[PDB]
Amino acid sequence: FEFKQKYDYFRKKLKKPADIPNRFEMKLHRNNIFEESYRRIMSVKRPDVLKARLWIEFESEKGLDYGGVAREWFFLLSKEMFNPYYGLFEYSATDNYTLQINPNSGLCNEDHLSYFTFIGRVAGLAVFHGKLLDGFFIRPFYKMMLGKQITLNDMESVDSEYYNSLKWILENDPTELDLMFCIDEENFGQTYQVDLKPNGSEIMVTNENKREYIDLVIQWRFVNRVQKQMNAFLEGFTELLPIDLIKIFDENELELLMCGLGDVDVNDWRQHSIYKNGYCPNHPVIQWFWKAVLLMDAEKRIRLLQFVTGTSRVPMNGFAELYGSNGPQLFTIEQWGSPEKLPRAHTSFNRLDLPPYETFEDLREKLLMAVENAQG
Amino acid sequence: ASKRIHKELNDLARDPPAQCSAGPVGDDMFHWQATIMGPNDSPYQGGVFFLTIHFPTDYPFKPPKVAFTTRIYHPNINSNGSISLDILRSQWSPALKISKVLLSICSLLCDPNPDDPLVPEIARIYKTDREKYNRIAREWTQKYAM
Amino acid sequence: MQIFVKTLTGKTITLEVEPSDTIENVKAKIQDKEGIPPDQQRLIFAGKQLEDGRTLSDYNIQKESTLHLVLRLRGG
Repeated sequence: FEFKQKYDYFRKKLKKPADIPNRFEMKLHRNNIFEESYRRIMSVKRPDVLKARLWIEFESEKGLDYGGVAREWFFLLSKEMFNPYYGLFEYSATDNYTLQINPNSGLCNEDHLSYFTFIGRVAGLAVFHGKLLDGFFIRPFYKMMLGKQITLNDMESVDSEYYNSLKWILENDPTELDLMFCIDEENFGQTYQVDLKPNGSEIMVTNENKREYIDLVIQWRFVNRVQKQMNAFLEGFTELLPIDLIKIFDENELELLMCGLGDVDVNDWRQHSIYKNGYCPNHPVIQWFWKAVLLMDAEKRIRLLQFVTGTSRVPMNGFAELYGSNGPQLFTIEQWGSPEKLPRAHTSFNRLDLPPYETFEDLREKLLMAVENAQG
Repeated sequence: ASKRIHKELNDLARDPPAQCSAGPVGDDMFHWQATIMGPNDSPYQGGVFFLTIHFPTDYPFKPPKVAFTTRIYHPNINSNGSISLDILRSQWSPALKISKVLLSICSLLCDPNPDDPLVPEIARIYKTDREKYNRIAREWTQKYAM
Repeated sequence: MQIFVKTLTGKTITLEVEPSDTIENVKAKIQDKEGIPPDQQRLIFAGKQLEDGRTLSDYNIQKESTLHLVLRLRGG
């Protein structure tokens, strides 16, 4: 209810100006969508015109819809903007698939700022027209839009083990860990040390500055090296919508508002899964598993994925490109235990130890349980 | 990160961890290698296993990656040598010293954890047919650990 | 004596116990109302991990004490 309530009130406050075309004229080649889309959207001088209906046609797929090519144009341009290899955004981790601004975006695309506002122009444009962008960001991103402050707490969704280690520094004496006010970076197999503050390389994390240290570490991890960018993204995002008209939503709501839910494509999933120690594609238990998945709804599915892989998200190129601690690792299902035991998982190898269940509902009950009553 | 590693290194030099030695090879200070001797009167008796210890640039906020290079027949250690130890993932703490992670691995060798296994087939054996597990595990020590 | 065992879903399992019962048994009972083997259970009581080698009166778990059913499920 609460979310539904809010959304609607949100939709209405928005207003279509009266001195703009009936629709927005767009026709471009699917194989060069980014640059072309970029030039079009980024030339309009009456940014308001962009509030007109999406009228799109590609000189490739001459599908006479021109309504539905709007749902696609977003799903297609996203795969471009939020591609970890274009250089504008990257993955928070090798196995997290949640995007974040590349601090070194400037040293990749030479005038990247114009591009961020563009991604912003679009980004918001999609919210105005009730569409969704593809891919998700680390909480801090959303929090930056909302005008929230970033803190130690915010890096637990991004990197738990790091969070905890920092939180330890916070509740103990760190003099023995012999830390210095600096970090370590890598590029071309070379590890180079960077200072958090002037001469940090030479300063110890005592028990008097341990707070100020956890500050710089977080400041640097999610804020220092991207404010110019994150700001451009907003310049554009708000050329379509009033930034404060959105503060009514929260971190998770705003997320669901522009990046929807992450409903997992069940097919691409089943197809890129491997079975070990007994199980195989046509095995009885396996046959049920998937029929159990078929039944679950968006939430329960994403959870199931989170319980087994440790991330509720999925790579850009699907389940074929899944990663584990040590690299590429397809979803795995291995036979283990007696029917008594609940199913287990090792988020490091994206594996699921599934005890050989005797009946379908027998499996469904123990699975749906592990999934829900989980993450602790 | 740097100072943290050296210091911890000399701390091994001064009073080392019994049954296990570990230090960097080559110049790199982020890539060590360790040796652990099969706990006495365990099926790994007589053997000597080799391990790699890669320290991430996020140390010690993130745990070091530790793996067995020498084939070993155990319930929580697979063919790649991936070790299913808790203080290596969910339980790591910036305070922990290598000596203590190495020693923890010795522990796991003489007294497995067959209920939170990494290798299912082996777990069931060490649970139902113990002397089997011992016979097998011992033979692997002859082929790969010697 | 009556207590509560809250699962991570918001649900709760009210059971019937006596102050001398060993935590190892609070699970045997939750194991019939939920069917969850004890070795995959963890009852967290106000930030502390209650042992199966103790009793309800050792941690002052009294009438209406709300423990927590934590599923110990990710592997080793």
